[PDB]
Amino acid sequence: VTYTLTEFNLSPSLNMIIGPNGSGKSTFVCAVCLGLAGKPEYIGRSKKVEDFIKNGQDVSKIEITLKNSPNVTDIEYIDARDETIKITRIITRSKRRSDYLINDYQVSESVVKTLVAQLNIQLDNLCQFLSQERVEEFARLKSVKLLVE
Amino acid sequence: KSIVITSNTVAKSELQKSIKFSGSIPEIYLDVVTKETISDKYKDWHFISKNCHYEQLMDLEMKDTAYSFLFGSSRSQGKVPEFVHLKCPSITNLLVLFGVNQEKCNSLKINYEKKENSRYDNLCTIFPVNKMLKFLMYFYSDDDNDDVREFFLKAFICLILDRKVFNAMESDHRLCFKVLELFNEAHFINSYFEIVDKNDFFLHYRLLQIFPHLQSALLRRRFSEKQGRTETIQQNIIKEFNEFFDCKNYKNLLYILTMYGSKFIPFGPKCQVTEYFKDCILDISNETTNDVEISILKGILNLFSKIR
Amino acid sequence: DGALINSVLYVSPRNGAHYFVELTEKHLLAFEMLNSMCLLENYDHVLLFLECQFGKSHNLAVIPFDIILVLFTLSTLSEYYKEPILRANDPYNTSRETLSRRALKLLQKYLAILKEFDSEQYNLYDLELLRCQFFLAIDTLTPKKQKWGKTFKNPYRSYISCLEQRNTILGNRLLNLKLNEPGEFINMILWTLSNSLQESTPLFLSSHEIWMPLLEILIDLFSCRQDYFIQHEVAQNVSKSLFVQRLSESPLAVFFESLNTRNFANRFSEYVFLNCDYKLPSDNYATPVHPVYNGENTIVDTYIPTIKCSPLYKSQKSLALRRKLIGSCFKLLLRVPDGHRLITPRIVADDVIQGISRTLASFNDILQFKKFFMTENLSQESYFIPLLAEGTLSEILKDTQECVVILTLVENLSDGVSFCNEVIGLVKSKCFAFTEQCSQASYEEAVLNIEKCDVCLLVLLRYLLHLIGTEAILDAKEQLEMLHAIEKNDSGRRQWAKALNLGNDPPLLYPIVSQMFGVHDKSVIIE
Amino acid sequence: NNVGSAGAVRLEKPKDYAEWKIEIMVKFRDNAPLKKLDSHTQSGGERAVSTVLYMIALQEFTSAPFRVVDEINQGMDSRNERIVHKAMVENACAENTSQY
Amino acid sequence: GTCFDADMDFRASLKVRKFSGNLSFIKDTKSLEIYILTTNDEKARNVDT
Amino acid sequence: MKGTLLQEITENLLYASAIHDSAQENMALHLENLKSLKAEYEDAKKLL
Amino acid sequence: IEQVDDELLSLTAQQENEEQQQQRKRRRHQFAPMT
Repeated sequence: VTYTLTEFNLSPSLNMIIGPNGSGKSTFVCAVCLGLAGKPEYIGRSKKVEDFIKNGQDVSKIEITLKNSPNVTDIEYIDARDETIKITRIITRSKRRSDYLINDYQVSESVVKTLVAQLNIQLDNLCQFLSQERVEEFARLKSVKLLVE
Repeated sequence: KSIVITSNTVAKSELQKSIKFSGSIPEIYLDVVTKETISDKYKDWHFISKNCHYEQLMDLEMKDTAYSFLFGSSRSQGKVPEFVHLKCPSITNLLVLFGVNQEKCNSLKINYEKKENSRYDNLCTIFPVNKMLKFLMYFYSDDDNDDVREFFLKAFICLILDRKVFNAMESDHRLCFKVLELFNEAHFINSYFEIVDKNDFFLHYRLLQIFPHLQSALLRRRFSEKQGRTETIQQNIIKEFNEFFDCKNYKNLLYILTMYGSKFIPFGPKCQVTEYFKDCILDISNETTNDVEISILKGILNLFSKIR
Repeated sequence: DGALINSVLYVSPRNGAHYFVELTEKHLLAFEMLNSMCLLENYDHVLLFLECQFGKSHNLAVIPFDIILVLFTLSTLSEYYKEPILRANDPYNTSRETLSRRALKLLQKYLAILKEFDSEQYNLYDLELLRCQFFLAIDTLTPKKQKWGKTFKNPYRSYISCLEQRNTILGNRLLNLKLNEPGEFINMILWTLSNSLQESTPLFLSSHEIWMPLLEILIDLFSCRQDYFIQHEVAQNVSKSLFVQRLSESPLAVFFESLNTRNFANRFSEYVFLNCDYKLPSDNYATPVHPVYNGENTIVDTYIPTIKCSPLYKSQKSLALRRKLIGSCFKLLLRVPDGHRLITPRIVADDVIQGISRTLASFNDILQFKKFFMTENLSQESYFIPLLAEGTLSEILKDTQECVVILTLVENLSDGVSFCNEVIGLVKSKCFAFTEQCSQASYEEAVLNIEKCDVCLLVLLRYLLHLIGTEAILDAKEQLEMLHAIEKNDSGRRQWAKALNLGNDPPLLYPIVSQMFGVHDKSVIIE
Repeated sequence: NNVGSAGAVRLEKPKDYAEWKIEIMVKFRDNAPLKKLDSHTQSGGERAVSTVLYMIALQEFTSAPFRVVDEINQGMDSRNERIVHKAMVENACAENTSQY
Repeated sequence: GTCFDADMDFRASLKVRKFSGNLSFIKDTKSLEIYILTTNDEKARNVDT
Repeated sequence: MKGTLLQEITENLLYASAIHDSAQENMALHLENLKSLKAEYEDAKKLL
Repeated sequence: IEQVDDELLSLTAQQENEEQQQQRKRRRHQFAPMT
């Protein structure tokens, strides 16, 4: 939406994005989240796949590159000594399936999901990812929930 | 041998039994209600003593909100008869729908012998006051005999004096002011004094809270010059103050709240009547073992003396 | 307009206030007495001082502005959750009424006194002083900058205010201080609008006992302040560009500045109609709402809720409050010069009209729709209600019929003949007529759209009667042909009434137009 | 410390093991007494800052490469938001930190 | 009542010197605080000041 | 407070309140002893 | 503690005497109208 060709650079220490809500910045962040084996209903928010897809364009594409270390298994085309993991998510209207890309190779969502699991990063858990519904849930937080976490 | 807890056990129990409410009713509410012994906050005149017929009243309400004319209801043309007579043909049926029982509808008076002016709240749900006043205005019918108008007036007076209606009453008494303007003010005061006792100054003060502009007129009905022989109204006020002071009816004496502000007993520092009242109040007041009404009178009289 | 806006005889304008009125000896003593009593937490005698001389005298006892703020805070101490505190403060309930209820009643009665200047009933100095006090309170209640989520200045030097040394009344923080926080004014508005239709007893009690009356009072006071600002604070003649800048500083501009959000149109449309029957479009994010004063959402054990309100009553009151909010918005907007647009609030009349029309045409319950469009006083709401009616009608015709016929009815309210001709054009186009493309299965939604269409046209027709009366309904053949075309659409709907898709009769507006200006079905039954 | 408040995440351990609970000490507001975190009693901005800092504390121990926070920099009173931005700056001063 | 009378009489007494003040009785501090505003300042300083 | 004769009132009130609290505690103790005597005398009535 | 009960009874008797003294007092002002 309003961004058909965009590139973003992210600081190694910490990142800041400035922009009004609804201008695509939240859309871009959600696209980045969905790229790494993410689904709209697994982030504690409403699912709108058509919002990501550009109105008129068939396919919307997000690419995310991460550092690679020899501590994660079930990878395609990428060696352990390699330092690059490229994960691509595409959303299209005609096709309804979970197909991701690892270094530009088509895979099921299971492979990317188990990779995300093996990177010690979690999407459903509220500690790693914080959303508006999750902010509200933390707002009224009981000691039992603290013990549980 | 020990079978009761002070006198609260019987009072709390028999308040709990006649409670007309389907809920929890925590024992803390019963304890705070039945252990007053100082003020009569929880004992008041309750015209509505049964749960309102919610379904039929809502039917009347959806009929009233949307209908053919969709215009202001005129005092004539029967006040949209076509559905109101199908639902509630008579004003007594409407009052039954409101929650008044048939026995009180037949005799629209406050029975002071049965202590109907001092009853615990029955915790009965009431229908909103404005819509009730609208349904009652639907039965005004100016063009009829005097008996029907008198019954309507007395029913309205009983309704507005109800504790629940007064508490759930709106800030602006638009419908109440309309009903009052339907009738003559002197006629209204005469009917009101037919309903309530003449020395029941608590309901006098409540009425003057509802309709302050009646104050002077009410006094002209309580201490009327012709009915007071050659004595003036101020002399009659002094005599009534004396009799309440000697009888030690300090609550009725306090509900002073009715007199002040009128032409006879005005606010101000230089009035003689207020000085005499305060002189007697400071006579009785001991501040160690007294009725609270004495201190309340002292404070109220001081405040009214300061008001210029 | 009235004297409330154009009575400046006794004013002594200052830098902070232009409505400022100096105190006289009697009013100075009254102010001192009220503040002294309020210092001792003797709120019962404050209310008794105000009530004992209300309506019993020609002269008026003016409430000081800080006492007005005290009463505003007292109105938030509802019995249903503050019964122990109120009983502790006043063990001998000599008035047989809660402090909250008495304070609220005094506020509403004095607002009624202020809204009309009876110079014969009350002398002009007291009325101007009361206006100054209310305006000072409102100016102290300026909203903070909107947040997604200076102490006290006394203009009078003749007395020490009670609010200088305190910020809470009975454990409740002062209303101005609570609302002079970044995200609390919008929070209060959303809270009352959401709980106005709640079936939960504590939330509905919070809306019905505390916040809807207070919001009514605040909106009325802000409207009066806006009128006074436009009358005096502006520089009369202006280059039409400095006037927009001054309007951006207007009390209503600051009022709605705490409601700007990101997109004023859609967010405002959702805000006003929060917790209504309409389906939420485009999965708008839910608006968090929290109680303003601690445990507003709880009912104390001692209090027993013994009042029941029918759904029609609650819906009517909520929709009336929503209309008041929208009317304040349009009152601010209509003063904006054509071409120019406001700087600080990014608000446009067309955007708000379209958003309200989108939310109204999406109502799936007709009761709330009618409650919004049924008003007891046509002249009061005459400046924005016809616009909303025509916009909702246009949108309904757009979604129901592929050919959107342009509606000029609002300016056609000037000439009844033009209005009737346009009605004939719409009905002959079959856009107002019941549409054949609608299927049997989806008959209910089509009925809903048609009955909303009829409501909008009925509103416009009532406004036409209000502006032209009943003079040439039959004298001009155009209005007669409009009535006969209404009968033609009656026959068109009756076609499917006889098609027997459902037993329920479709909405037919011939009897209603007959009752209003159809001369009781023309000559069907008259002759 | 940047807030100028003292607080610690204590694990109260009664005799029953399941009755062990978590206590958070609050000092950002002098009026607010030391109590468990809750939305209604405390202000929104201070509560948001406290929970954000609690999230930040449980980051170095976790092996997640980074943490994601949404609808956070939206203003909290322009003061609590300022101090939480200062805390974020201080955390970013340390190297090998998670990207937010 | 007593504190109200004392407060009002103190306010009326201070007008002789063209001042404006008030009494405040506090049970938390068990103290009586006098606040006086004279001609020069614009804030009611404590009477000890 | 002393000159306005409000200090003596508060002194008497607090003395009476302290007496009331102590008497209430002793009243609870008396209730316990009375129930104990009730049980003992009920045992005596069984012996009778 | 029997001394507490004795103090309670003494205070109650003092209150009884005080309320009797209050009950004994009458009105002393006659309200001469005069001027």
